[PDB]
Amino acid sequence: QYPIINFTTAGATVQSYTNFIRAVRGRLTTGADVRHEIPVLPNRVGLPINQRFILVELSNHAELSVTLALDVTNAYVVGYRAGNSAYFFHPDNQEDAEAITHLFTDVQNRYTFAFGGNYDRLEQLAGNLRENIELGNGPLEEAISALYYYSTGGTQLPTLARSFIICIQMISEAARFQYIEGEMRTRIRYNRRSAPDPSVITLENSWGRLSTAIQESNQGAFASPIQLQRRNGSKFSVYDVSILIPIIALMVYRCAPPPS
Repeated sequence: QYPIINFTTAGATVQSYTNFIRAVRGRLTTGADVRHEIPVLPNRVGLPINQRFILVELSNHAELSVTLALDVTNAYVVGYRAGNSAYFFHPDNQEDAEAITHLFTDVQNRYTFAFGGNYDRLEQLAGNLRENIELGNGPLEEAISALYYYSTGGTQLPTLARSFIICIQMISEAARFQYIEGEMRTRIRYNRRSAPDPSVITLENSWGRLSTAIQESNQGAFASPIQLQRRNGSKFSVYDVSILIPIIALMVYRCAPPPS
């Protein structure tokens, strides 16, 4: 059975959220693969199906619960269960399609969305870009309700798409980036909902590239600089793993580390 991590928005605090994200990271990877002080997610190649997923059960003040399924290789939300229905994003390949047949096997009604779960698609469906979708404990509380009521016709697709966008950033992106975890902690601390600024958005967009640049680096030095953005939207270059150590918490596996 896949590991389950519980979080509730009901009376959520900085500490309870911090505990949650730490637990997610702990279940996503062993931490045995660390490169320049940054842990790496397990290699997809040869990973047994019995170790492929973790479950995040989200509860809210409305006394509703949903369970998200996360792929350990990339922290992607691949689908969710609410009551006796489960929904999965359109799989990218045959391996992923087979993999999701091992999730929520006890549930009565299982569906595959005809759309994928990437931001590009979800933003199109939501009718809003990430830059205009508010994040925080309130948005998450509401997202849990929206996911819960989808199967019974209580949630329009743009609201569902928006709700996924909220969950993905507050769970998966926070797990990937200490910086994004910090941004969410701030929102929770002051109970103030706000859309993510360019520093958050550019990190999310660059996670794959940053992971590769770090893993392919010459002793930490990037061959090609990566452009990120500050909070005010101004651009700066990253040349080295060093400045990313306090920013990135998990990388996607790209290759084996070079000889030590």
